[PDB]
Amino acid sequence: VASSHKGKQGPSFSYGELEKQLLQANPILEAFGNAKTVKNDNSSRFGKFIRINFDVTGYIVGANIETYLLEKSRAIRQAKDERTFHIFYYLIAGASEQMRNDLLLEGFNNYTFLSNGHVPIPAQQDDEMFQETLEAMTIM
Amino acid sequence: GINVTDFTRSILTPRIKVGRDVVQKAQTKEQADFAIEALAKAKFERLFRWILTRVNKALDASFLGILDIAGFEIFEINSFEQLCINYTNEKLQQLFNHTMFILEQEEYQREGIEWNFIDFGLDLQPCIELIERPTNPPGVLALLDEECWFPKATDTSFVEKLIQEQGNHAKFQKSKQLKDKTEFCILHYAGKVTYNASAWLTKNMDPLNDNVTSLLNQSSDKFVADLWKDVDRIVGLFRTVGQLYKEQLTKLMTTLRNTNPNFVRCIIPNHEKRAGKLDAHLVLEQLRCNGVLEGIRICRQGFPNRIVFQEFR
Amino acid sequence: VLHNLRERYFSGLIYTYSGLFCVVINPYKQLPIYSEKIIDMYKGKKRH
Amino acid sequence: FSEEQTAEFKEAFQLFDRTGDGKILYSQCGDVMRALGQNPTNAEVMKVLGNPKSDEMNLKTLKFEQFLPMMQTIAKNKDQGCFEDYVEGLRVFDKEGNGTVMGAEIRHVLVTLGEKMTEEEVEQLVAGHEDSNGCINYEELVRMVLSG
Amino acid sequence: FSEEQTAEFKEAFQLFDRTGDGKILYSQCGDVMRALGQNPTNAEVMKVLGNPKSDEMNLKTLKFEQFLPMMQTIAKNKDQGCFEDYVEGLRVFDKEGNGTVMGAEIRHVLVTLGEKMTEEEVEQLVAGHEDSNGCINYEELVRMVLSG
Amino acid sequence: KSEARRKELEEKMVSLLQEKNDLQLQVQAEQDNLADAEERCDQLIKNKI
Amino acid sequence: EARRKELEEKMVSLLQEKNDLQLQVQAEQDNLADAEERCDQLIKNKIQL
Repeated sequence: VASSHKGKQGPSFSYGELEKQLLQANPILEAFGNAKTVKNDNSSRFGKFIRINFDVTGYIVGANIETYLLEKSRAIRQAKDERTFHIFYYLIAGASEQMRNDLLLEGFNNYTFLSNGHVPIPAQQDDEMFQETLEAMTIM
Repeated sequence: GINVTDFTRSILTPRIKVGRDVVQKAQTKEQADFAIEALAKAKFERLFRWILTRVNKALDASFLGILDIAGFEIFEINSFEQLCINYTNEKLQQLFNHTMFILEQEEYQREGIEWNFIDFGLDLQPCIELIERPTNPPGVLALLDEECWFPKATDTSFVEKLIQEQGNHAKFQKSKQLKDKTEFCILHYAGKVTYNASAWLTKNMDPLNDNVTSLLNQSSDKFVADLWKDVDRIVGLFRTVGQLYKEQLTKLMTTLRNTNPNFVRCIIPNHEKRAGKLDAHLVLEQLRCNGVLEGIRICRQGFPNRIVFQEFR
Repeated sequence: VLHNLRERYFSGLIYTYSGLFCVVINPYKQLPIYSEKIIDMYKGKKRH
Repeated sequence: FSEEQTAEFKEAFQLFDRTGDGKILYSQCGDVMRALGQNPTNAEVMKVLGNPKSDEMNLKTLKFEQFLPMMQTIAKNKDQGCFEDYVEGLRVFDKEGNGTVMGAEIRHVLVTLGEKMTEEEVEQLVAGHEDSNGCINYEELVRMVLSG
Repeated sequence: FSEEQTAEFKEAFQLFDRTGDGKILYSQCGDVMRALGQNPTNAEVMKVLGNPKSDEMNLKTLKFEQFLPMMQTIAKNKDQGCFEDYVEGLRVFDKEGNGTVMGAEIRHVLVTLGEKMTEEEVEQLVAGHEDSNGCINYEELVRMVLSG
Repeated sequence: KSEARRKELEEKMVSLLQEKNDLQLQVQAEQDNLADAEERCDQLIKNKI
Repeated sequence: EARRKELEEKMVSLLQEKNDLQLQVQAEQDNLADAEERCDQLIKNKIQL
């Protein structure tokens, strides 16, 4: 909407450069700070303020997301039917064999601080969600 | 990439500090487990504070502030984490009330648009001043920003100091007999919430084996060395988490009273996580808790679109 | 009052103009109202 | 029109061709006309073209005794403005009432109103007639549009 | 080698001469080996030279048919040092692991360890590859000597 | 070469205006915080007495 | 080339202005250092009292 039309359906379209990164900001944060709970399986284990700074003529110049409290407490021991931060479960799954032995990956449940074994999520499969967030990094 | 020798040699023998010098002790099974645990989790926190600022590093006359609250979190075991959440959450009903009633009328009044001020008996500030306020009789956070620093002070005495300072306040409700566990209910709009207070002291404090930590400070990796360069704060025998959170809360929420509001009045159809499931009484409750009858009798009269009139002429 | 919000989420129509502020009932669903149809139609557009 | 100026129009026609046989695209009509001492609104032209959409606006053809009558059928004209009309009609970005005009907004009206200008069209008419704060003296912006 | 490139290899040897007398010394041999395409250990050279001291290293002459068996003997050469070995090679003095070292240590180690350099050999190589804190990042310095 | 610096100096100043307000907003705040602390100290001094 | 430099002088001005505000910020956090300190002092002071 506010941003500069790169020249110029469903979700398929050419977003602007930074405006692509505006979308891609959030899945990076949702790896590094988002965790299942009993209530929400993509819960946000940080709450945040967001800002979309518009210029003189009016386009998106800025996008300022600010964190207060990381609910870190879980990172060791989550209660019954809860998950820690997403990225963990991703890293073990979408590991490529080189960084599977570099970033030192044993399989699911070889970490004691991941409780309830490996709880699955509905309609999101951590496996590919790893690969996705890695792209999103390169876009930002 | 900290030092391998010295991680465990810290994690087992703190060459630490009693008084103002070097003191050795072997750690017990117990002392060794708990400290290493803190290290495990604390590294992920140090990581996020790096990360969100590398995000904004790529992302940043006007602006549009938006608020994703990790939010209105009534679980069973509601610790400190969940309180100060449901605090900004409490504030946020009171932001609607202070906005769509008051500041939305005061955006109307910053203009002098034909607006009859209408108030409905929905000021929540006493339940906030209960959680927020430092001196006079202290608030929930404040009493803990105090009881962080004292030895003969206890999560028990935290709630006891709260029964002490508050009592009679018509927005607070002491627990259902659990002194023994020490929990308190406060009258947040969308339900009385139970918080439990055990372990909150060391949550608003954060202590760790300062030894391993000072070596995490002197690490190899750019990440670990950026993440841990903040060693000064770790306590062995500093300004709290929550008061520094107030030194950010006012950066969240004063900017918000400089910013004209736009609202997203979010109801939960089911307490079961689910797609599609509404409950007829559950929504109806939140139609009263979020203040819909009254929220109608302001903006029912009121304007979605704004756009500057002199330009419009 | 009940009658107008109870049925409004359930009619798909989560965000409800009660004036400017829109009373929203979180569906936990891929609501179709986010697409470049709903951008290029909403693109700087007139709120009618 | 005199044969003289009409000969100049015959050329301003002749130049603008496609298959090589006295054929000008509908699209070009108003623009050629505009250079020929006229500013015919797209609405004015659309009347005397017969309401095409973008497809047959891009596809349909004129020829000279369709073009030259059109030129004339707008040219002898009804309302077409003067300074007094256009100082009010360009006080049209006065923000308080200021004798100077709104920078973003002069661009926006040009995107937002009737005869939607591109970004390109908007910027060109406006640029550098504002100051440091982006106030445009319309009293002059008027004469600029009205002569040139 | 092919008589194609061997023609060229000859030319560069001939362009190394001092007078015309056909005789590039046991000294300059090392630069001829380089300039054709090699980066010998000064040892690799000394090997095919036949272990001389400074005296007959300066006094003994070579001609091309004395040189070409030398250049040939190295060329299809044992092991060629990758980026990965080399970075770890410079990584040695990173007091922690950082990816970075002060341009003073780095200027010095190359003037004290292995096939020792002069200041001249070092400054041209290293300068302008420290940052605004006087750290040379080694990783790029390694890549620089590779693609050169 | 003389155009391109000019047109830019102009705009960057508006960015320094964005920061300019926010700095006074922090000035407003730090003078609040100070006063918060002074009133608390003023209290503790008089309560000491 | 001279019109440009007038606007350059003007830039440095607004930069200075950013700096009196950011200097007052740095005044007010140190003003507040002595303030915060005094309280936490008078709190320890109060505990004994």
